[PDB]
Amino acid sequence: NDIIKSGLAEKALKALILQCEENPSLKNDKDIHIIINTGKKMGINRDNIPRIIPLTKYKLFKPRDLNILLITKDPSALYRETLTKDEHTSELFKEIISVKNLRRRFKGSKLTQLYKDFDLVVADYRVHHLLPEVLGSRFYHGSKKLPYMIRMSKEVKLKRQQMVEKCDPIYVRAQLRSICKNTSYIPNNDNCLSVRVGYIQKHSIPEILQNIQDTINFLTDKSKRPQGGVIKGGIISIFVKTSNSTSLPIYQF
Amino acid sequence: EGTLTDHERKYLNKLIKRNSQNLRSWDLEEEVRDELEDIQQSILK
Amino acid sequence: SLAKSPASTIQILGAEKALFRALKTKHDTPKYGLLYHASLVGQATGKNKGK
Amino acid sequence: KVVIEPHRHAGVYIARGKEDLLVTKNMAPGESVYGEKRISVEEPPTKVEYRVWNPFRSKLAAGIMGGLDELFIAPGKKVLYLGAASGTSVSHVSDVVGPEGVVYAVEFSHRPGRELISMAKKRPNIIPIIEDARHPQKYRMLIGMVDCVFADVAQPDQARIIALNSHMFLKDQGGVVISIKANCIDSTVDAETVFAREVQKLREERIKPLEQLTLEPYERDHCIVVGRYMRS
Amino acid sequence: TQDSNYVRTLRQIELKKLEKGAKQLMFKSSGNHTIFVDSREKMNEFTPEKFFNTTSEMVNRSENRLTKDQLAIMPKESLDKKKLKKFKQVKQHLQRETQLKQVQQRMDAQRELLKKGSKKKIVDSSGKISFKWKKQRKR
RNA sequence: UUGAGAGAUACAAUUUGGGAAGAAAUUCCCAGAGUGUGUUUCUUUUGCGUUUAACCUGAACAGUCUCAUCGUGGGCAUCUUGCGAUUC
RNA sequence: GAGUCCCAUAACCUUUGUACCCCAGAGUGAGAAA
RNA sequence: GCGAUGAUCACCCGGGUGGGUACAAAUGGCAGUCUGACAAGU
Repeated sequence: NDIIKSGLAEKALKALILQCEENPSLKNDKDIHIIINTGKKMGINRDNIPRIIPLTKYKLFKPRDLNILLITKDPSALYRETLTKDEHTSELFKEIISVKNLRRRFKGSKLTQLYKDFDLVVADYRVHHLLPEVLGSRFYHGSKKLPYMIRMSKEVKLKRQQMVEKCDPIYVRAQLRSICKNTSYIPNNDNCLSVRVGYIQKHSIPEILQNIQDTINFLTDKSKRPQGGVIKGGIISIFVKTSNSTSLPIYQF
Repeated sequence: EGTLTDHERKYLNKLIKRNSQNLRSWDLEEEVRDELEDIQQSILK
Repeated sequence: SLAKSPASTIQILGAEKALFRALKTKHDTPKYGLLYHASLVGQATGKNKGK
Repeated sequence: KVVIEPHRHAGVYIARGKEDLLVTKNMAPGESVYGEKRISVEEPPTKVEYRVWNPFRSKLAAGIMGGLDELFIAPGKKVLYLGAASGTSVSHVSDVVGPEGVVYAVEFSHRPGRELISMAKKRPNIIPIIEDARHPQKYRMLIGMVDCVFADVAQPDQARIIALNSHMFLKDQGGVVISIKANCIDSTVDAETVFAREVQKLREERIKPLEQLTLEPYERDHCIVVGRYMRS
Repeated sequence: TQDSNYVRTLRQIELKKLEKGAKQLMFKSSGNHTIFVDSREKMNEFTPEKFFNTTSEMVNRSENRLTKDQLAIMPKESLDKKKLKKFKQVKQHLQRETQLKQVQQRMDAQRELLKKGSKKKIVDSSGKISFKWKKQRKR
């Protein structure tokens, strides 16, 4: 909790929020990111699979706030019908589409239109590895709209047996609520890391500071492996920045 | 003859710790006995 | 000890080297063992010796 | 090297070290009577050969692992072993008594008896008696008074066999050790009920029971009853 | 037939290895040990340490309970871990034996189908398949 | 939500014996029981209803012919991706 | 149906016991003693 | 009171470890003893 106590963190956030108001070029910048300089190489190849960091104290977003796109295994008749009928998930998804239909309908410039319309993309884990070919480069560089893996039902796969295909609406809604409130990170085989911690004009400075400490604790705690505890050997320095603002230091070793 | 003095009942009883100390090395520790007990049941059954 | 052995063992009693090699390498096994030198086996000829 | 250490009961050792086993000194060194592993250790240094005692093969050894308080079998004591099927356990009993003591091995079935005789030649202190234990009067000549009576006979009327032998060849305040198989006596009822009856029958025969021990996991449905023969 | 021969030979070796190893190992006894006392008072005042005349921690050792009068260079942890290894090793022999046993049984069942006779395939609700042979005497 | 009995385990109060270290009280280590509560296993008593239940067996797979085994070709990787075993 | 014909009447490894050995090896080749 | 008929040239603490040659023994190890109902004649 030393980071929150340190005044350096508060002043930088005050400077960052203020100068976004002042500078026109940063007018479209809305999210707050922290840049973490790990001492040693993580050694994890970037799998493009988001890793959720639980933020206990505060919730970044709710499902009702964001455009959510669900990509399902073909055929989507069962999942679309079950989700659209159940009251809990009736109004949860902006659009439900299958992989084959997504590939056929959207190509080229249409992929850019899909990128803008949707704030969050979620996909069945079975079809996640196919998406990089389909969605294109734009979704898969930068990590702003990187798809999230979700599981339709609590059924499990057993070798030499066929999984029963079912859709559990309450489980899907529960996963999506967790995805929105909890921030996410992607491992890479280099020191630098970027994690979203706050949203300008929604989160106060004390809340963003708490989110940062939650991120640091989860990422450093070896007990939380394999999802957490990826930052071995401590953190050399931590910065704060928006998408187009530079790194303002908040901690240095 | 059961004529032990207060000191006699101390030196002899020190030996009890001394030799029993030697045996606990052979006796092996509690944690491993937890695994050994599980392995023993599987083999015996 | 010999009395408690089945008849199959007595047939191949003296050819353990060839038997266990063949068993482990999935090849054909011996068929005479030490009994090959019995007079009756000598009288037989061809495949009849194994029988 | 393996650190053989003394045991509570004289004539018994444990080859403590890495592989710790119950162990007895070999009377006739250089050979094993049923292929048991043999350990030799130099002691000031002269090597003394030792034999492994397998509890799963001998019920008496299962008693040692169970922690029997008192064993009347000890060096320099005469022992009467009833139900000596072979030299599997009698040889170890011969080891414990040592050259000074003697073991009276009693067997009925002829086929294991011939195995017993071939072993007795190696061990001078073992006197093999091939006769029915139900009629002790037949072999009274070959047996002197005995400090302890050990019985592994698996017969329904075993308590009578112990009484006749104990009344005859057991010294006053002598030893009585019995291994009981409840399945032979009564399979319908649980083992504890059967053992209670056997203790009662011994008491009627002027044998005071001292302790009782179940032999699990070495054997299922078995226990060893240790008593003292109080003629008075 | 040769496959059945090969696996059985492997299974026989594992069984013998298991028998030799288990003899080397020593198993701690787990059995009730009752003591008989003639007087009710002797029971109530009974104490294991007094009866065995030994220290309380010394009492709980069934294999070697040494009375006080009798009481009167390798690291232990390395010895302890290596002891666990031997106990695991005999268990691994047992697991290999059962696996070879199951493998042999399935091969033997297949061989019975190759032999002459009239057989009907019966399938249970669980999906297990078995063959029931007609009641015909062999000529 | 019947009665009684035996065992195991979790907790709370309390107690037995052995050892050390202390002038004694007292401190620690070891082994252990019974009491109250809760959970759980088994044994049987009683009240009520009910009279059959399960399995095996007779010439009981196979014209839309059935089955075994060795091969060939293709589908399932958006996964039964297939064990000297039976993926379609 | 099926390798006696690669000595299971055996080879190799380990333990123990007995008896000897710790200089060069196609050994070197004029010193040694005072 | 010399010589070509031949001069010269492992370890550790009196004790224990290390290495080598030969022979004998081991109920010490490798190491586990093939298949199982048809075949031949008119």
